[PDB]
Amino acid sequence: PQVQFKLVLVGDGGTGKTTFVKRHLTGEFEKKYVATLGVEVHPLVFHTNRGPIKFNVWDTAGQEKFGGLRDGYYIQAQCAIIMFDVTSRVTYKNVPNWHRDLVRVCENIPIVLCGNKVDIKDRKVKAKSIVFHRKKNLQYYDISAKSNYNFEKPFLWLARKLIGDPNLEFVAMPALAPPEVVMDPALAAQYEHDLEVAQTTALPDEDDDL
Amino acid sequence: FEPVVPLPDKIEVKTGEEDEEEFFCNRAKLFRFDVESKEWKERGIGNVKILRHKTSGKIRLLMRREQVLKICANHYISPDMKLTPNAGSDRSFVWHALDYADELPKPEQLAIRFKTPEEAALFKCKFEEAQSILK
Ligand SMILES: Nc1nc2c(ncn2[C@@H]2O[C@H](COP(=O)(O)OP(=O)(O)NP(=O)(O)O)[C@@H](O)[C@H]2O)c(=O)[nH]1
Ligand SMILES: [Mg+2]
Repeated sequence: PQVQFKLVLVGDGGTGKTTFVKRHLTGEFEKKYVATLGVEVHPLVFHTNRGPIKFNVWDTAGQEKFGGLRDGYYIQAQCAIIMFDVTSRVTYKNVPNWHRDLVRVCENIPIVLCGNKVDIKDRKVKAKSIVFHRKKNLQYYDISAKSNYNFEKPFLWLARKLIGDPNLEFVAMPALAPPEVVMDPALAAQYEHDLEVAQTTALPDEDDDL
Repeated sequence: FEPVVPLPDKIEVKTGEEDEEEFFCNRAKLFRFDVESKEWKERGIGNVKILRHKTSGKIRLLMRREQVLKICANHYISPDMKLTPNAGSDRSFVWHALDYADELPKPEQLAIRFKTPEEAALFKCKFEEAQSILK
């Protein structure tokens, strides 16, 4: 047994839902726009002072062509994230539509509203304009899947509501002992080849993140 | 909102490093090579550490992402590893390891970068000092 929660991630296309999920999953930042086809379910595990918790994130597609499948996606949903893009007013304009269709199927589930891409200077949806969370008593967060600004707070807020512990803490992941090294000769060549290609390929541009 | 699952008990929170001493600790950015896409992918930013167990003497490299505090590198340092500069850089290294960051043994080509060449040089120094007293 383990503590699992189904989370449905919804929002207009291009708001960064998948990039947000992959940043948590592997730490990567995908710059390319590879639209999701239907839905992809990704497990995200967080470590708390009450043990590990797993969010089975249903990363749904924002394209309208999948609108007829969303009620099936939202089946057995225990929590949700509604995503919009602070550089695209239309994505915020649609937030009420995502919320309406969610609560028709789910009714009383914890829901977090996220305004993504706050790392971009030319912000179009100002904090003053964001009023829908006050309208539907939702939790809101400015986030950035690129700079990681607040990108963990949605899961922390939802985990507290789902667990019933308002003071649940995300703690350092226990560093278990890694496997021993056999240093076998046969498999070495394959890794040596993979390592030369990696050494030749240049690393990403130096950022001010460091 | 009412809870959905029973309230799991509090656990004794441990980092997993209590029985180890730090030979090195410094902020860095980690990368992992995706041979399918043939591109480096950001793996995590935070403190990379070299840890020696106080009784067994085994030494490992451990790195945590900021904010999430999740593990992005965890592998024992072996004498076969060799820190190799990436593209004539004086601030970054590449090497191969059987990593356990996801708690599954994965062979990975990793790259680590530091803000300054001095930080990178100290890392190489301690990484290779560990390789000389491996137990
Ligand atoms: N600057 C910036 N770009 C971001 C951010 N998050 C995502 N992006 C970019 O936005 C684009 C679309 O992201 P993606 O995750 O595919 O969007 P989506 O919401 O999953 N789209 P869909 O519903 O069609 O699957 C990508 O080029 C990605 O790099 C962010 O926080 N900042
Ligand atoms: Mg997507």
